[PDB]
Amino acid sequence: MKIAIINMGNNVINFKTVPSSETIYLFKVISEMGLNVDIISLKNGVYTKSFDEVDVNDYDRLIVVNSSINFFGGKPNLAILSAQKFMAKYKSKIYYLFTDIRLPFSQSWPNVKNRPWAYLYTEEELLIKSPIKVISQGINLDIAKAAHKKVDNVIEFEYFPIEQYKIHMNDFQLSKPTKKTLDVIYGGSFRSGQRESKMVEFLFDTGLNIEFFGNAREKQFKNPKYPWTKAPVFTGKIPMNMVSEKNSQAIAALIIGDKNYNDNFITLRVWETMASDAVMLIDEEFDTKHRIINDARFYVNNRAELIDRVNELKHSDVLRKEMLSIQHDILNKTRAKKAEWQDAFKKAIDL
DNA sequence: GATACTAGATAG
DNA sequence: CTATCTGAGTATC
Ligand SMILES: O=c1ccn([C@@H]2O[C@H](COP(=O)(O)OP(=O)(O)O)[C@@H](O)[C@H]2O)c(=O)[nH]1
Repeated sequence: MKIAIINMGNNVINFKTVPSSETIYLFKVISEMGLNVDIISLKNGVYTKSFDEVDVNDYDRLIVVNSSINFFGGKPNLAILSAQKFMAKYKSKIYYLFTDIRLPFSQSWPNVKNRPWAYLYTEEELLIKSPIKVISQGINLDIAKAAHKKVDNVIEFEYFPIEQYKIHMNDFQLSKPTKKTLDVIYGGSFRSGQRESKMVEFLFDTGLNIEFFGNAREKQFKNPKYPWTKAPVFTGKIPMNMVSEKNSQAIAALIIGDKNYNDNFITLRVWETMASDAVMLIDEEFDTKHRIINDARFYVNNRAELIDRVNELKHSDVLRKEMLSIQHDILNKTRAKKAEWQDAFKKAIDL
């Protein structure tokens, strides 16, 4: 049994980019299950073998981390072109890891064929004919199917909480008490404005000391429907392996999601925040039944409630420490079901 | 004539 | 909002 995992549209090297990081963590967690897996990317490297140096059909299973098909600058995107070229030659079922609602599987040929540099490729090279099974991080398979309505070779849909890989890694450990220099923190990208309303509501004009780290930029928030005057402090992106330690600099860390994530997706930040030294404050809309933690104190309905909850936490170390103890305990209860999670993943990829 | 990383705008 | 069209600014093993 030999498994290959690739990221469909991003180079994989280290933890400097989120797409590369996710691919490496998945490679790592699968390896820790006792499976023989290789990451195939553009070049040979510490964690990867090159697309041009292996035979895709030497693998019994081909796992593909989702990505968009974006030819930046209208120019060829080697990551996506090489990945689909690799996928097109595979003669078995492909397992598409659907971890981001914005990234459903799609064919690149229909996009490439109308490009001026189309002559560089052919339908035979890029058209993926293998059947695809979508492993949805979201429990709602109707949303997953709707996202893939345009493609016809996707024949299977199954839910699996992929993002738990963070807490099941062999070397996982909760964050220790950390010096507090921030009231609230949130790390991520602009996500093409798919979450602008929520970001503005909970992170802007709060009067609190807030930091927004990641690839998001102040200039990106310009939708006239979600006005603001004061912004949080935007800082640069950091390696994914350091996210919980970064979150730990704040009294609290925010949990929000895209509309289609509400009561559907559990995201990496839920675990990264839960494991940090920052109290997890969740947007009520994201988890209306409080399935994450059965304690209303961890939930906020709007900006005013977030402000009040944060001040309560700063005013009472006893309360803050109690809540951290609780979220840490809840996380451990899920970590206790590691074997169950590993087995379910194996079955998801027909093993 | 560097190279790597990262969808935004417009139409229907 | 979904389908379709257009195609660059910032950061650097
Ligand atoms: O500087 C940063 C900011 C974010 N992240 C990662 O990016 C994820 C968030 O991704 P995204 O912006 O797509 O938001 P989501 O939809 O996951 O909430 C976080 O959970 C981290 O794992 C990271 O590695 N570095």
